[PDB]
Amino acid sequence: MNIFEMLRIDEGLRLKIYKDTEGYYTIGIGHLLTKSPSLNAAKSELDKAIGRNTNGVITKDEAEKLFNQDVDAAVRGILRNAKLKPVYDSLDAVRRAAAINMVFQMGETGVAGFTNSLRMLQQKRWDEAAVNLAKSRWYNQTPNRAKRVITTFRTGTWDAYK
Repeated sequence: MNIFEMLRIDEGLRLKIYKDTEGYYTIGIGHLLTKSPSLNAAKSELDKAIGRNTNGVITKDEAEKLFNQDVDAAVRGILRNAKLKPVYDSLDAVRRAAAINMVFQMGETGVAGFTNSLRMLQQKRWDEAAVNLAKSRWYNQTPNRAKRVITTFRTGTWDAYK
């Protein structure tokens, strides 16, 4: 297991424009195109991201390319974030993947407002962190995915991913 494999399980792979769990136009491996309700706007964002006129359809290679960029972006965002960086740095490699997972899904502003969970994570109070993390819109809207990510923070193992 690793962050790529973990997010591939959580996000799936779809080669045509689809709506994510929040109803937002998405493609590939959880690559959010736009929060706009306009499919044409989404198609424009897609073409811009890929560098050609796609008409809402991409290849697996193209999907994996955006995915690599997105994982890269999520990590680089964490390291540029003054609230996230020290917590991330304090973590082991398995829990670091759980942190990337969260940022990938909800964006770094979203995650940085988990102030109390973040503190508990840095103090390595794993059971307490886990309980706090579940007290969230995140958990209620995507409980199965959240439970997997939380188990990863709680245990520092990949048990929730097999």
